[PDB]
Amino acid sequence: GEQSLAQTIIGLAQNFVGSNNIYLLLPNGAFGTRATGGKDAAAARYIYT
Amino acid sequence: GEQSLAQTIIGLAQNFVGSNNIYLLLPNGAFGTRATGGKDAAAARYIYT
Amino acid sequence: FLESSFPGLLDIQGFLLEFITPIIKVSITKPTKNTIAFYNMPDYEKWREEESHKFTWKQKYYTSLAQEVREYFSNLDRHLKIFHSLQGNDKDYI
DNA sequence: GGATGACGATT
DNA sequence: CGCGGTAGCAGTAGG
DNA sequence: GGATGACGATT
DNA sequence: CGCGGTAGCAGTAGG
Repeated sequence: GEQSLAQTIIGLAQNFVGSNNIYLLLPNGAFGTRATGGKDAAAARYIYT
Repeated sequence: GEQSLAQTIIGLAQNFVGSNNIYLLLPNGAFGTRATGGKDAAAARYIYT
Repeated sequence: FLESSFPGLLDIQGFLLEFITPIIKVSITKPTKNTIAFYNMPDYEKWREEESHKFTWKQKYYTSLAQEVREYFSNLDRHLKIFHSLQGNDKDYI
């Protein structure tokens, strides 16, 4: 499912402390915060990378 | 949202009696049936067109 | 779930069934025309290496047009496979 | 005689 | 893998 | 000392 | 717009 893949991408992009020491993708939008471990993140139609 | 668009496509494809007199797209998969008015249809990652 | 929740259920022979579907669908286009449905990798491969060159064709990775489904059910005894009732070292493996 | 629901593209 | 909420109009059906 | 939950890619 | 269910392992935390 494309959903799982989208989540994989978001995961690769996240830039809140405690995620990726070096994010290979740039979180151009609400790619989640440290407040919930990236779970806050917005829907794919929202964020860019 | 891409969801609404996917639904638009599915709608353009449906080929059960009572849908499209001439479906401009081909329903290559479970594009819904007459049993629920196309609501049965399967998820986008499923069907092709 | 069946073996764990229900004792002696999987002992009944011919209770659990399986509906299977061909893994790939080949279509012959230029030379002569028919369609070959393969149940597995080995068959499709032996054919792919020992017959494919003799035609122009297209392979379809395994939704299938309902009219083919009707066929799936017309002779479903070929697509139906039965599990053997628990025997030694069946439960153990489960 | 007023209420509820279907339909569809969008949140 | 799947379920749910809301707008907006015209007309039909249900008590 | 047994139970519940977090994490993550996929149904 | 949004919510929920399940597998699979290792170890931590809660009662």
